Amino acid sequence: IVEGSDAEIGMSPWQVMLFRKSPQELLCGASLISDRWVLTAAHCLLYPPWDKNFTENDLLVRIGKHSRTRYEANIEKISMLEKIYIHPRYNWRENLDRDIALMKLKKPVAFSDYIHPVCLPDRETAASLLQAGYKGRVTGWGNLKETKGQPSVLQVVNLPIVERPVCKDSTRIRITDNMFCAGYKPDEGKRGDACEGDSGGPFVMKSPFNNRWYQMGIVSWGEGCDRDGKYGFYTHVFRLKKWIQKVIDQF
Amino acid sequence: IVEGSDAEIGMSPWQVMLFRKSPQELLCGASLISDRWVLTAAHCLLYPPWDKNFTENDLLVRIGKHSRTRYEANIEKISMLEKIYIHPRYNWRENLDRDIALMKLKKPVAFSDYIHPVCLPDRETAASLLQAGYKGRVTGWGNLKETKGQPSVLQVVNLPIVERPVCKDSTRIRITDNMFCAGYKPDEGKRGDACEGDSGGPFVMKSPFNNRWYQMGIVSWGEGCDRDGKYGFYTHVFRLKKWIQKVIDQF
Amino acid sequence: PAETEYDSLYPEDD
Amino acid sequence: FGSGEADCGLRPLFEKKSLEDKTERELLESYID
Amino acid sequence: GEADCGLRPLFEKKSLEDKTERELLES
Ligand SMILES: *[C@@H]1O[C@H](CO)[C@@H](O)[C@H](O)[C@H]1NC(C)=O
Ligand code: NA
Ligand code: NA
Repeated sequence: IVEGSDAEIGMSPWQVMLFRKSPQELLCGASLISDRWVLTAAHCLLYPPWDKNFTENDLLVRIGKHSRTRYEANIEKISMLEKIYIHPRYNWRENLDRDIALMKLKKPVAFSDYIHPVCLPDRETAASLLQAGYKGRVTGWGNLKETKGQPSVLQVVNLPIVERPVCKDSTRIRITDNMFCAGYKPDEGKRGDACEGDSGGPFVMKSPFNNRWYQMGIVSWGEGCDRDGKYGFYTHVFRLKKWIQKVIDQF
Repeated sequence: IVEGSDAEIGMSPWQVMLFRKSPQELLCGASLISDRWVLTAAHCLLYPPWDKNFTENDLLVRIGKHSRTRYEANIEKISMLEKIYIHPRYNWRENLDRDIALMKLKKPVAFSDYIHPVCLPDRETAASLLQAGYKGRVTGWGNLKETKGQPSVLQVVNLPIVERPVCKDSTRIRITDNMFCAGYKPDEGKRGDACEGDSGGPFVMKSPFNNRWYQMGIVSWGEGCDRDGKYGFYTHVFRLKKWIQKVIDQF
Repeated sequence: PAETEYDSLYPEDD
Repeated sequence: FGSGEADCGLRPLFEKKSLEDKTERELLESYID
Repeated sequence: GEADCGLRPLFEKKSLEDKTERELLES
């Protein structure tokens, strides 16, 4: 995360780290939505242009972590993947539209002070909170800049949702209704963005109606990290919620 | 072109500008290889992710230009496209492999002091000049930086070819043998790169064996413009020469 | 920018 | 059959303890200025 | 013999060099 700041302990208990087993490597961010399910971007599991094509066994996740340069014993938990579910309409052969995926854990992780599920947006939350100017929070362990350069503690930054027309004119890349963008405009004085290693992580919002945290997006893509005139794009979680619920109910 | 410099008059007589007719817009660079043929990158003519899918009539080319902020009367020439030829195995879905295209002109352009064809490499030129360290020349009217910002006079910069291993490790993007990369390494003192607007333009080298200019590359892609640790990628023209010759001979 | 309309999974509209 | 679990979104070390984190106020203030 | 390709009318053809070609030759 570029231009972010250290996160407080227990500030994002649903944060999940997706690791490639060997060579050991932090691949993406992810979120805990239940004791057996983890949400993340599909391009993190399947993206041939980067010769990225993972199967359950190549991967692993760590939950409840705060600092990489330390093993928080009895705190952090590791979980193996039982099954990967990539959104059916996700087509890497273009746009990265519907960039969402689920991961069923082999064994249910135990909730605690540092590990806790986040909520999926109900229609009210989406209707009222998904508006230009409203800020959401992006968290992760990705790079600190577009160039060590890797944080030791979970990073966090708050960014404003941008008007669709501004997102549209900010890139030659065709964008869809399943994506929304966030970031400060050039000359808003403020900066901050997600960077390589943050993809798949959550973009959350705190409901002022019931004080609960809701995941509205999933860090999906961008052209560079924190460049003026450019914005980060996120998977519109609400629009794809029926698929999420389908998978969890049916399995 | 980033960190380049103004070009001398008649320095690159094979330079070609590819324009979208309406809205009038400089789309890419291109090169003159004969009085009826122009070479350029395929992604400049066909690239759906940018909703780019042109037909002969949408386009036009200007040859013999030096400065945009001026109409060099009786100097510059305009030519309509008769037919576009994209390489049959061109891959836009993955890594822009075989990013090459040919454009046959409706009418033969008249050569002059400012309009002159560049040579295509023979096996000897490619075998001896395509070495890591050896420098080539990239020219175009693209952006002056990854952020007016658009030059008035044709820009030129010389870049050294880079070892395949450095290229390969410089990006998560899988590269193929149909592309080579170029650019100074972080901390070499020098800089320079092609930027949005230079794509399709030529990467040339001057043979020390017959003092003729040979186009070894076609500006293809990169991650940003002139970033440390990153290099620009070019379509290996020699490897694809048989297709070029096939098209021109057969039509 | 976002809507409260869901992305379709089909073929089988209104 | 599920829009965020029963206890979802309520952080054990924060909402649950009537405590706030250093920046949640910034978000709250962005809801129509 | 490749036609006249690669020989610029205002440089090679006039025994003249541009300001940066030596940089290429030296590499
Ligand atoms: C994913 O890669 C595996 C392992 O390299 C290969 O066997 C398989 O063909 C790939 N998946 C598909 C069907 O694209
Ligand atoms: Na930005
Ligand atoms: Na560079």
